[PDB]
Amino acid sequence: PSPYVEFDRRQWRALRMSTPLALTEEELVGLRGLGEQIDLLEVEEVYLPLARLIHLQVAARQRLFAATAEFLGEPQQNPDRPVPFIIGVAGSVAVGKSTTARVLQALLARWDHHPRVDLVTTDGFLYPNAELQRRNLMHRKGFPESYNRRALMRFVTSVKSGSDYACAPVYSHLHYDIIPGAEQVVRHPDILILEGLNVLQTGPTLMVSDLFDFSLYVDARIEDIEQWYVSRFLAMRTTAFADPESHAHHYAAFSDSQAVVAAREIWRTINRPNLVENILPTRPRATLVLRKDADHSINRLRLRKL
Amino acid sequence: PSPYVEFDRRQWRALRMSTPLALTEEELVGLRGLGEQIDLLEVEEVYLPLARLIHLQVAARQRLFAATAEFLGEPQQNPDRPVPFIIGVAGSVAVGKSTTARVLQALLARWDHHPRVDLVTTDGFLYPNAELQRRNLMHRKGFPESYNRRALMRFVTSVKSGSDYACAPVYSHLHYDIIPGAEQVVRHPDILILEGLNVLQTGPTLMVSDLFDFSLYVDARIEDIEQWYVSRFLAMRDSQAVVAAREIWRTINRPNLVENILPTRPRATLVLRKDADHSINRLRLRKL
Repeated sequence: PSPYVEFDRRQWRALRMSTPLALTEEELVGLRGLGEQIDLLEVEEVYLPLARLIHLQVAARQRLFAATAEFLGEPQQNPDRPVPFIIGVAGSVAVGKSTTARVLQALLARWDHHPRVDLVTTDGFLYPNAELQRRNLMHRKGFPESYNRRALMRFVTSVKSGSDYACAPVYSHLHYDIIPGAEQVVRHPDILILEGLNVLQTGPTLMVSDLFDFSLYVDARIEDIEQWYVSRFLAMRTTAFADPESHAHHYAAFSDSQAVVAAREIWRTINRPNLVENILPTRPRATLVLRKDADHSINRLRLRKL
Repeated sequence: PSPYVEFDRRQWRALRMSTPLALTEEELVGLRGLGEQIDLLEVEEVYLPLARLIHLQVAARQRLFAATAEFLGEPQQNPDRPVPFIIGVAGSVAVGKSTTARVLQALLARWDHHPRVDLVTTDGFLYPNAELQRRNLMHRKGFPESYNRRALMRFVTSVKSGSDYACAPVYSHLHYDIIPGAEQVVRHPDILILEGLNVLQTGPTLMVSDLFDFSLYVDARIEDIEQWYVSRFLAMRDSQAVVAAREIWRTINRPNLVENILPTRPRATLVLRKDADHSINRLRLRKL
């Protein structure tokens, strides 16, 4: 055996799983508001049942908190609430982590056992571009050393310790840099989804993933992800890169052919080695691995056996 | 705040717990004849309720397996049984890991929910002495690189995969080495306790602790453990013996603790700190 239960997409459809808390047409169409990539068949057939499987784990942890509190006679030392349930979402630049995380957020928010579902990306913990510069790490942006790991650990520890106030910095995805002074405040959510390139990375002592209750790694063939990466880079020329304030503004005027060259070379020298060296080795650590085919649909699900 | 709920022994004792936690003959099956190893007061005040606390987690996991299998419609690829619940037990040489593990093994096996509880020490995954010699590692016996980590991972993976047969080699403390040809077979127990110097240590990808459901670190002041190690060494075999015990502690076991074992303490679900007389004076449990 392996430590995973495995389904391909045909097997998954053949489970004929039931939606209890089922969405209407208008609620599903509402989800097209989450991002350009949203496919309602992926949502309904894959993500809805995944959300229910995760919900079972969250509810189980809430009930175990209550059973343990009552066993102990609810001492003053013991918190009154279960701490937040934290879900990591890992995977390559451009594999679809953020869309997946946003779908899970919107679906998990639908249960009254846990209506407060916050989503924090670890991009917020990247050093600013000027600070990467001063640290000699611009060429390694997205590698584990390009993050303030101390800050990231402090933030997740605060949340997992049950604090009522924890603050994270914020990255501008349009300017490709940290927003000075900006913060996202998290206040003992029911679930925290933590998304980013370093979330399952291991470390010599406590690592951030020691605070997770569940993690998902979004997977695909390296060459398919390269394609999605080049496509996204070309698409940014007239959107994100168009703003003269963007750190990537210099890219806005590249021709299609020049943009493919620039994107493939960023992939070749930064994102691909980061994936091979740092991200792909963490794939077996995740509770759930979802593989996407070339067309972005999930073709394989591997769930750790309970 | 703290990621732990913390009790000293007084506060732990003051807890008004929800079950009787009776110490009766029946409750001590599998624990007849507690050595100089542990006092029945410790068993009653500390281990009975720890066993019930862990039982809650095991039963919650079993029920989650059943809810998930019912949601999935019990397909062919889903196992028919929850996989074994794995508990790691970490801490210095001579801190009391093996006693703690054996006590929990017997107490946990009393529940009808999970009557089959195995105990495997990772000492059985040390390279044999002849191999440690080829690697120049005798003086680092018990350090991370003195174990066959690939074999240890294959074994724990096979157990957590729901296998009906996983074999571990066996170490002899009497003969100071792996026993050639001996094996310990583990056959899908409800609970596997995995005790050893290295069980919470980290590595670059999937690590053994990734497959744990719960873990304990047995802690004490380093000067107290040194006295326990010297006393055990003497009892195992005079001022000659004290010289030899102290050489091994200073050269091998103490540096291993400082460099490799103590840094893993914060990774454990539950830390139990022992005072100089071996009684637990502090328990630190991860908030649920």
